[PDB]
Amino acid sequence: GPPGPPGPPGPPGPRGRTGPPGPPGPPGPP
Amino acid sequence: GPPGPPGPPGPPGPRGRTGPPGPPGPPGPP
Amino acid sequence: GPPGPPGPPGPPGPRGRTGPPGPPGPPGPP
Amino acid sequence: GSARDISSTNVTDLTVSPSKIEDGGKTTVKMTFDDKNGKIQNGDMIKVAWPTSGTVKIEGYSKTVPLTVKGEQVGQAVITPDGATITFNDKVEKLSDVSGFAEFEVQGRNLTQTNTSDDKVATITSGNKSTNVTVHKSEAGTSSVFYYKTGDMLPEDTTHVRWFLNINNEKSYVSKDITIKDQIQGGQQLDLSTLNINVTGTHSNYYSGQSAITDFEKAFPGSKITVDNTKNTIDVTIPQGYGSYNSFSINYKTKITNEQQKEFVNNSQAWYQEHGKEEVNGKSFNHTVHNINANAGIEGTVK
Amino acid sequence: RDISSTNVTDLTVSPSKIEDGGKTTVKMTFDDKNGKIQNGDMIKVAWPTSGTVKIEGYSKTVPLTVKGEQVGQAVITPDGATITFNDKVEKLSDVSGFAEFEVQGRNLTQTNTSDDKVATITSGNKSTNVTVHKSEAGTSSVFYYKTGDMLPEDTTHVRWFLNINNEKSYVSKDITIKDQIQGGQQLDLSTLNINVTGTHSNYYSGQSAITDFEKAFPGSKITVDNTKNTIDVTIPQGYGSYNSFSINYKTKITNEQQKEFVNNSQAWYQEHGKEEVNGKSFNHTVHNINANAGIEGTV
Repeated sequence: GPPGPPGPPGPPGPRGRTGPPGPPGPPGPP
Repeated sequence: GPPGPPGPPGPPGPRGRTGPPGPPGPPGPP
Repeated sequence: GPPGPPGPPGPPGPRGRTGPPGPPGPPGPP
Repeated sequence: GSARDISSTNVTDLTVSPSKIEDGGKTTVKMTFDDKNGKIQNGDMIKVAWPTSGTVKIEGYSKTVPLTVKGEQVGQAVITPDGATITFNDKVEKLSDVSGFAEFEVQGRNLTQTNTSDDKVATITSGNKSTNVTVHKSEAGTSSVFYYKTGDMLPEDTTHVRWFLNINNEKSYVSKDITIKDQIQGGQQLDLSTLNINVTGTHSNYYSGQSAITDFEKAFPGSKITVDNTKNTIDVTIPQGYGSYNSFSINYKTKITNEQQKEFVNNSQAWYQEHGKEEVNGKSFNHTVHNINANAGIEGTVK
Repeated sequence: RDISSTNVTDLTVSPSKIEDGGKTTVKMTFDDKNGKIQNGDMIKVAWPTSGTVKIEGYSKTVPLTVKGEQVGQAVITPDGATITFNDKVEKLSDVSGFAEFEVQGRNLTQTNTSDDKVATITSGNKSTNVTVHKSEAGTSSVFYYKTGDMLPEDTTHVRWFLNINNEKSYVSKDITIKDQIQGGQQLDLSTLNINVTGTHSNYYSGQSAITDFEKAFPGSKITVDNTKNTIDVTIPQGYGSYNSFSINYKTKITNEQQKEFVNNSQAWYQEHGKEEVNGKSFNHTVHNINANAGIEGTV
């Protein structure tokens, strides 16, 4: 019994981590 | 004989783009 | 007969969801 | 039945829509041709080539769009992950001022086995004209995802949509039983003969074909895979005594019943607890897979 | 080796009473009279980092240089200031130096009306008082206003915000704004981001941020000229109504010695019910940060 051939290519990976919180907001209106 | 299993899941995606700059501050007095 | 080797690792995942908004800004000019 | 490679004499323009794509990204390739430099005959072939091996691989999605004018098939666009070839029939040897195109989607792949953010170029060729395409491979993220769902479409099979139920990817100790319900949406049909389980870790084994379900249920005492054929529902429950230190990859292909449908959806729910991390109770993990766009128009004047 | 307690002569704060968001110059002075300063010696200036009063140190690195020899280094961090001395200082006998830098005074008191809370800055064994003032929110319903700032963590770029239709009301005319960035600074296109809130909720940032905003909002156009430093934003009245557009970008400083940074704008809007505005000047100014450090020694 001759050895078998390589399998099919894998699936796309998981979604990345949620991004870091944004920079502090702008100073308000006059 | 039988072919191999499908490939291992790819490396997880990058990292979320940094959050939006925060809400604007309270308005000023006299 | 014998089992075949597994397939190649697939493409990478998508980029993470955009980060949360930051802290509010300072009060406006007097 | 003799043939000619007339790509070097008849190709007008070679357009690639997104010149910069990510790794595994899709790319719209457009090839335009005219007989302003040589009459198109029976046997004539336009050949579109691209890098097929090495660090940059270009894989065109297998589709067949026939070049038709007034109900007459004058040509046919044949797309293969290793190259595109356009063959014209004898039904074109009665048309003059012939000008047409072959538009198709192609997957771009980055295979640079090196660390850090990487950019690598791929040059698609068709006759005299050649175009450069950039494929980006972003830096690998930190491996810390327990359960997620992923759908794939192979350039060697555009009739089926691959679906993956990746369970416990980081070989972590699972504190609770892993229950996942799956509802496959319309436009596609579940194929049981394709269902395969790829366990990796302490209890690693590949289960596929006919006995695929029963081989997994027997080898893992307590595990259960439940399939509804008409409703397209797959409910899988894996005990925690076997879920720990093992990565369960459930893969099945769904036969496309509507090529005109632009995208395919599959909804899934999850019930698990990774020891140390917080438990998950019925969180929705839904994934969408895009179909392939391909066209081949042709203009000609008779008599 | 921490020598803050046995070397600091005097700790000084410039403006004693400030507003919530104001700047304050803090001077520290040290001597060699109470012991020799060696390699690995550290001078620390600490301030309240969390609570009702937060002090944010503007990030700067000023070297202690004496006659072509850098004997020390002063680093300012939004959490504290550390002054480290090199092995080159072990040649001088009589040493007397200073390090004055600007910090941000913040009043994070979330209570009703006017609030004054004191922030005590410490250095070795010396203490000082800083009063920060919160001034109560108003009823100022400004349609379009322009305001920029400089972060205590990033003192190399200047933030500028283009806040359009802040109260998300009905608009009768296509909103058009012109932006003229002045000298001493250069536009960074990467930091240019758009934030839409109201009926439409979106945030476009980095690279294709301009293209993604123009694609998702048909009619809207942002004209950016990099070399001339001019931004022109035009939004149709159909999309401009009930939506607050926040356009923020950082401007890279090409003049650290400049006193202040200016930025001008001209608005074109008709808020339904109220008066029509045509090319009114909406200008804003951002103050720069001055940080100094000097050491005095003798062979």
